[PDB]
Formats: sequence, C-alpha cells, structure tokens
Amino acid sequence: ISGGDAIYSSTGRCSLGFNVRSGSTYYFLTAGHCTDGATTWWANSARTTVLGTTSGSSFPNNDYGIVRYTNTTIPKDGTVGGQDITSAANATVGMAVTRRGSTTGTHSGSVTALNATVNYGGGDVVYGMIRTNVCAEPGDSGGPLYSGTRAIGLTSGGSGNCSSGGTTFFQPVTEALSAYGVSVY
Ligand SMILES: N[C@@H](Cc1ccc(O)cc1)C(=O)O
Ligand SMILES: [Cl-]
Ligand SMILES: [Cl-]
Ligand SMILES: [Cl-]
Ligand SMILES: [Cl-]
Repeated sequence: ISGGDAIYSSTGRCSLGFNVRSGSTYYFLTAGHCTDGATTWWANSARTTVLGTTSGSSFPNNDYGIVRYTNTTIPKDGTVGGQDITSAANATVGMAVTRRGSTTGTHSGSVTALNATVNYGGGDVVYGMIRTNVCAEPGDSGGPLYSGTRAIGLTSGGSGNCSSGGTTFFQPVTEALSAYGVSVY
C-alpha cells in the first residue's frame, strides 16, 4: 500500500496520505476529518485486510491524523503510487503539484494561495491550508499532494470535481510530521 490508495474505516472510505515512521514503528498520515471517530482501518471494502488503528486526529483547526500499522506483512511503500517519496517540503504560490486519491487517481495543477481558511460548516473551520486548482472528489480526502520526491500536503476538501474542474485545499504535511515527530521515507 502507498500514498493515494484506498483506506476504509468503520464508516467509509478515504485515501492514504503518506507512509511515515519513527524508527522501525510505521504509520500512515491521512486527513483528520477521516480519523475523527475512527478506530480500525482496513485496506479493502470487505474489511478483511486490517491495516491498523487510529492513533491521532487533529480536525478542525488543522486537518491531519495518523494511523498506527498493526499488519506486519503488508508492504508499506514510501511512495505515492509510482512516485518515489524521500522528503517533505513546503508549498509556494505558483508551484506545480500533484494529488493522488482513491476516487479519482492522479491529477495535477498549481498552488494558488497559501494560509487559506476553509469553513466546512458546523464549527469545522480549518486554517493554514494550501489552495490549489487541482480537482478532487469524495473519497480522495487524506490523499497526498506531492511534487517530485517531496511530500507537500494532505487532501482536506474543496469544491467541484474532476470532470468539470475544481478547487482543492490541502493541509501542509510538514505540520503533521512535526506534531507527531515522524518522518516520510
Ligand atoms: N471531502 C472529501 C474530499 C473532497 C475534496 C474535494 C472536493 O470537491 C470534494 C471532496 C473527503 O472526505 O473524502
Ligand atoms: Cl467505497
Ligand atoms: Cl527515525
Ligand atoms: Cl516494514
Ligand atoms: Cl524532487
């Protein structure tokens, strides 16, 4: 399993963001709105291949969370599909970026603003977000935003779709890495 692949909680489907670790303890990052209220995560819709257990969630304000792997045999590739990931970096305005998710696959675009605020309603306001003209659809949440070998963001939300076009906001991944003291590999 790698960044962008489907992940299933007790209630629905999101996307794996990045595989990360502290030492030989492996985890993955995803969206906080996906980890909120979740316990176990599975790799398949039939919920027979366990991945692991929710181990942190920050949503709203931020939108990141972390899952501790309990499945010792599944491959945990330090990649986003075929893209090798080696480090994390921060977005800049105008930067070419790529998202991968489990609903719509791989889509590219550009960063249009930094430090964006998104009000999802119901008190769920998030701050500090990377705004882009990349599209996304439900189920893509949590998936990676990257540029080359650099991990940049986690899919939070937005408007539109991949057929007609859209606007998507991403949580900076560096914040999540620092909050938990974990690293991409
Ligand atoms: N909110 C979706 C992600 C999303 C992104 C952009 C959109 O236009 C719509 C949905 C997730 O929880 O799975
Ligand atoms: Cl599904
Ligand atoms: Cl380490
Ligand atoms: Cl391993
Ligand atoms: Cl690179």
